[PDB]
Amino acid sequence: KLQDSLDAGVGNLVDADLAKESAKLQSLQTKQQLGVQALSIANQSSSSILSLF
Amino acid sequence: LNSINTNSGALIALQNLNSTNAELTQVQQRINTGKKIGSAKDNGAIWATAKNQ
Repeated sequence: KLQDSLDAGVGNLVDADLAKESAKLQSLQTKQQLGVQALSIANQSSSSILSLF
Repeated sequence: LNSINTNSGALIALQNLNSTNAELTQVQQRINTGKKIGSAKDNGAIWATAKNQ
C-alpha cells in the first residue's frame, strides 16, 4: 500500500492534465496561423512605394 | 502657389499615409499577438493590473 501511495504521489507531482492541453493545442494552432498571416502582411509593406515612382 | 520649390499637398498626403500605416501596424500587432493590451505601451494601468492578477 505504501508503494502504491508513493507512485500516486509521483504521478501527482509530474503528470500533466491533457484535457487542458487539447484546448491549448487548438488555440495555439489558430494563433500560429494568424501570426503567419500577420507576418506576411508585414512583409508586403515595402511594395506600396514602388508604384509612386 | 503654382510654385516649383514647394508642394504642401504632398506633405499632407504623406502624413495621412503615415497615419493609416501606423493604424495598420497596430492592427497587425493585435492579430499577431491576439491581445488588445499587449504591452505597457498600450495602457499601463490595465497591463500592470492584468500582470499582477
